[PDB]
Amino acid sequence: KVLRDNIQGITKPAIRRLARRGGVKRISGLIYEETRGVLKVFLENVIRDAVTYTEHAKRKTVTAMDVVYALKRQGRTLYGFGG
Amino acid sequence: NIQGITKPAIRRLARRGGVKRISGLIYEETRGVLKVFLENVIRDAVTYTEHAKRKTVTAMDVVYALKRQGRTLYGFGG
Amino acid sequence: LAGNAARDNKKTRIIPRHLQLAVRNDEELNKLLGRVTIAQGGVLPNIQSVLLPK
Amino acid sequence: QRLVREIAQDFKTDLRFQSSAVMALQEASEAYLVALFEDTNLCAIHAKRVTIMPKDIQLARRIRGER
Amino acid sequence: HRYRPGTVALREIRRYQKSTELLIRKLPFQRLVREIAQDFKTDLRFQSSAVMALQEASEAYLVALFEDTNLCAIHAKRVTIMPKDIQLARRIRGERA
DNA sequence: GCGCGTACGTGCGTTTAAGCGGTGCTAGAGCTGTCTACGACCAATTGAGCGGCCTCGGCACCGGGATTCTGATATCGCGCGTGATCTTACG
DNA sequence: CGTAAGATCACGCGCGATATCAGAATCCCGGTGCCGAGGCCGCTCAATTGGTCGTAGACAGCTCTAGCACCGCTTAAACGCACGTACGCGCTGTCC
Repeated sequence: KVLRDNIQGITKPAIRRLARRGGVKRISGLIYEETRGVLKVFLENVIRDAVTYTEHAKRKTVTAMDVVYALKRQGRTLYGFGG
Repeated sequence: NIQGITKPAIRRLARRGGVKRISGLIYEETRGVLKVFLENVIRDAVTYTEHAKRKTVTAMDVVYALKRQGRTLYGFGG
Repeated sequence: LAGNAARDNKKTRIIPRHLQLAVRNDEELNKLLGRVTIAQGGVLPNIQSVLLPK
Repeated sequence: QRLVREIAQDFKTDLRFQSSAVMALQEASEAYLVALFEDTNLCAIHAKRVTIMPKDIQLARRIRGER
Repeated sequence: HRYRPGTVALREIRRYQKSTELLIRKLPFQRLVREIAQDFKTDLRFQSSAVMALQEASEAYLVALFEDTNLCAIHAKRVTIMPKDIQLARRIRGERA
């Protein structure tokens, strides 16, 4: 089944909640689309790297270890899922 | 010693950075940042030298020090 | 690209400044050399608008 | 999960995912975004404002060395 | 006559941005380096090349920092970089706490 | 600092797809047994890159001349304000 | 005839753009020197080949487990509107 416009699944309340966890008090209206763009960029990069590792591995399924390797590549190391 | 970084020199650097108007307290703040940066880099470079059992700090040691700090430098036998 | 730049600057031998210009001006090379400072490289000419005279 | 699946799809078709992989992706994404918002709020404050505005995000990403 | 305040700065920006020669005179910088180095170990020697590399790195880093600072001050509707600008820049960079 | 326009918060109302559970199908991930291709190494061979030493010139320097650029000033232009002349109304 | 209000022309003053000088900037060009660039010659020292061994890797096949899909159910979450109020934008005075 085709996937489309899933970026808008990142609803306004969720972005607001995040910004709350970021220490933000008052949110400008345009912030939401810019945040969507930023998230899309970041996800594209990480998923490109993870898919690359998976391809080299000759696997049809992405494993958490792939994600962790990708993130560590981006200087954004993550604890809590192995490695 | 540290003050030897003359205010106009800081101005020249900033100009090359694209700054047009500079404040007074800037100069000293820049001096401090430079001192810290040098401290870190020279610390690492010495560490490298010491492990080499040399009394003379080499360029290569500077290069590895900068590379550690994620500030890679070119033009000194990288 | 560096030779291109050197031709633009009307020089016969490539000097660092040419390399810096080629690298920074190009998008992909600049991204590749994201954490590299080139000796005798300088910066690309760039002045912010609001600083410009009215 | 749907957004991630779409993004991967466009990078390569017919991929499947370990749930744990999706969870790790989401954790890293939320952490990145929270830090980004912190820096945005810092920029907003430096601009004598209280409402974060898109240009604040761009400044934060410029200074971060992101593109 | 007189140049209006704020013009000679633009000329100098054009001037310095076109060249690559170092902007800090060597000897004071070198003496600063030796002073700083002394506090980690006594009786130390430096290859002139090493000092030149140190100066290259330091000046390049400072220029980048000032670029960011000017960006901040512009965002603050200002035209004069001020300490708080450098602090904000370094903070966002992650260098300062 | 003052004033004006307004973006959006709370709250309410309504609407909906987000999670649990329940079943069912199954893809490729994972672990044994076969079989085979190849990289380290020794001898022995051969030849290429590094350095020394010659040679030569692209460019800095000097000096001079020629071409451009802000800062100041003044004129043309436009718009606003006042008095003279023509018009209309009332007495 | 005589006074008062309104329109239009003449004249005067205020704000803005654009012709002029003038000191500083910038470029171009004649003539010279140089240290770096470049090529040639020796020499080590490195790259290649005959041929051997265990080793890594490939392949094939047996086991199956989490991956996926759908249905029903439940409800926290998502979206639209009144409004007014703090927030943002813009003008202005001061003097650092």
